[PDB]
Amino acid sequence: TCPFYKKIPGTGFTVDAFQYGVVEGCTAYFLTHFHSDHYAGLSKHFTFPVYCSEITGNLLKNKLHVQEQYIHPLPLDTECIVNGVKVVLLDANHCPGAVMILFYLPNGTVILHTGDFRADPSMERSLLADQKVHMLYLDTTYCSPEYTFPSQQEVIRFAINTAFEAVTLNPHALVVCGTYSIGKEKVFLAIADVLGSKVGMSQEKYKTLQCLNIPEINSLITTDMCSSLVHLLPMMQINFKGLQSHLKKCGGKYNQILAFRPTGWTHSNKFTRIADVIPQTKGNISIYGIPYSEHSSYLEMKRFVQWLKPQKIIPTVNVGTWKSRSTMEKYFREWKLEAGY
Ligand code: NI
Repeated sequence: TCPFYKKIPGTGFTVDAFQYGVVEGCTAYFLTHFHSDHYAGLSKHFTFPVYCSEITGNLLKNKLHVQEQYIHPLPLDTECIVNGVKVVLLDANHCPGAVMILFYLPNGTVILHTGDFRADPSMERSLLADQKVHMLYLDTTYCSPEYTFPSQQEVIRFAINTAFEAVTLNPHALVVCGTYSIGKEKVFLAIADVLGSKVGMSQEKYKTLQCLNIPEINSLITTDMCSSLVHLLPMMQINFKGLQSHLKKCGGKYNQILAFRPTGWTHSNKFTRIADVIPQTKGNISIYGIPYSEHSSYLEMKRFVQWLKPQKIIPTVNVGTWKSRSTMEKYFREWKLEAGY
């Protein structure tokens, strides 16, 4: 049975609600982005209308084989009518194709569902600027002050400089980057660009990347591992054993691996600056964990909400425990009292 925080009152609509069977009353199923916790339940046998971005629609069709007749892609930043209700899709600054959804209810209520997002001041000048929001369904993944991390730009700067240094010292080193889903493509694309290489990967991952409308992508990725000095591997293989095993397969072309694990937040963030990050090393293998996040830090979240000034907040993440729920509600009240809404 579908939880309340995935239902949109006054509509026949649900959000990211595909694992509950046929939802009683639902005339349209929205999908914010192509991550498995959110699409869980979709397959080629799904026969209800799915509304989403163009990029999400490319992945539904090519990776999950959803039939075309049930995929309804919408443009961003454009007022659209769905089953007689005005909606707008906005860029969520999450993974490729990720959106937030603005719903304009027949009774006059305006609701924003953020999906998964990394709040940014640029959002303060989208179509959000133009009217009031009554209810906010909020990605609260990192809703606690201990959650700090750097900008995406600082993290990429660290990775490019690290990789360029190592390979210039040793032209026989291989760089490997971990992946398990879409998102965080900048990590491997920025490193390959500084090294003048394409990124090599499996046929399944190449397929996924070809659905994402990235400009000039055919110039940047390949399935020919032998031609590439940046390789992508599943995140589970980014350990000393998995990497040793990969180095064996490269036929003596390389004698060193430098690997990156883009994580979300990790507690080494409470002490260390990005500049000071060091790898784990065993022999000719080094592994860097880098805090590249596609969710709001606590401060970015706070700033967005204090700017929007919603009448009610409904968290969508960390809702399973009473202590989490109580923690989040305390911060929401602080934010409201500090800003005066
Ligand atoms: Ni996500």
